Amino acid sequence: YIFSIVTTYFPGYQDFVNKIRSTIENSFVGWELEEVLLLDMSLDDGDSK
Amino acid sequence: HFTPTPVSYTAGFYRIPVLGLTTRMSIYSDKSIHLSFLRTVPPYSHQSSV
Repeated sequence: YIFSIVTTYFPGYQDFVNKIRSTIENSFVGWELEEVLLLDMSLDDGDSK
Repeated sequence: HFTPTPVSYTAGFYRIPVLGLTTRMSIYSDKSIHLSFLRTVPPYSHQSSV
């Protein structure tokens, strides 16, 4: 019941996260989501951040 | 509206940049469906700030 999602930019990530959020929004199960990450490796020398 | 999409697909197969000059349709405004494409003029839909 504890999870977090990490994703890069790809054709369909937004609908994926929207579906996840909408499905967990109204449910009889206790879903505990701890933030969402939208990291990208496109930037050069950005591995530190 | 047609030919720039074949041109962009053929170029982006090899992942090389493309500079666009005389098109401003919003289909190429996306940064994901089309890998590489550039604009020198604002897109046709951008005239909303005026």
